[PDB]
Amino acid sequence: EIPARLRTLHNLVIQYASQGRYEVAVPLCKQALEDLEKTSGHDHPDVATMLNILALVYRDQNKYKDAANLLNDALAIREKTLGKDHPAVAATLNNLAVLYGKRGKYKEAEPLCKRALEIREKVLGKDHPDVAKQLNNLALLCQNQGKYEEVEYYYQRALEIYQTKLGPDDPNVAKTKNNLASCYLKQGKFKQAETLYKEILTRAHEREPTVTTTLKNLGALYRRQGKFEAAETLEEAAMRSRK
Repeated sequence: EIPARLRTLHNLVIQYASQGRYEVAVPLCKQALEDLEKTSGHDHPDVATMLNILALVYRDQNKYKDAANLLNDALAIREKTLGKDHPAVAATLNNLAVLYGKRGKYKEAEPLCKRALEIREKVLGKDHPDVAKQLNNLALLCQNQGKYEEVEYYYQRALEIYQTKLGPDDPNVAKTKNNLASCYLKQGKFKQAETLYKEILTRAHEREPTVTTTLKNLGALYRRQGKFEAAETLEEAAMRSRK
């Protein structure tokens, strides 16, 4: 959701940014923000959109503190002008959670992700696909913290929403299953992770989360378990499938 007066500005800036032309994109943002402030004040939903666009240009440049500052600046204009439960506040909370998250600041990124998830269940419902994507986001933040009980739950809940609203053959259903089989492996629930990898391997091969990748995961799972013969058969099958 981007207004009409900012549709073109957002496009061209995100094209200049994609091409590595920051020295052009950055002044465009700052000028459009200058013109917007002059014409509609600082606390306007359109100023927060340009601060959110500039925070993306700054993320590409690796100016992460400056992106965090502009995202915190936009989040404040949106809670003021739109409300603490608007789809636009979850969007900026997720950008901030992904920022902190990529920077190894999972403990700080987590409350923003939980808040962005709560707003999503208010506007979309507790069983919507976009809430399942947020539970895969939040399960990853908690995994990097070792909170596996919450991780296992967020992944299981995301997988129900995914196969009930999108069917058992969705590409997300395989990645959620892969992400869950990884936290099971991390804990040492080899039996549970093994069942998930065999489920991923079966659907991937009948269709064609790769088969060669899944054969590497199972060969790794079997080597860690102590099943030496069983691991060699899958590492030699993973090699024969790379070709």
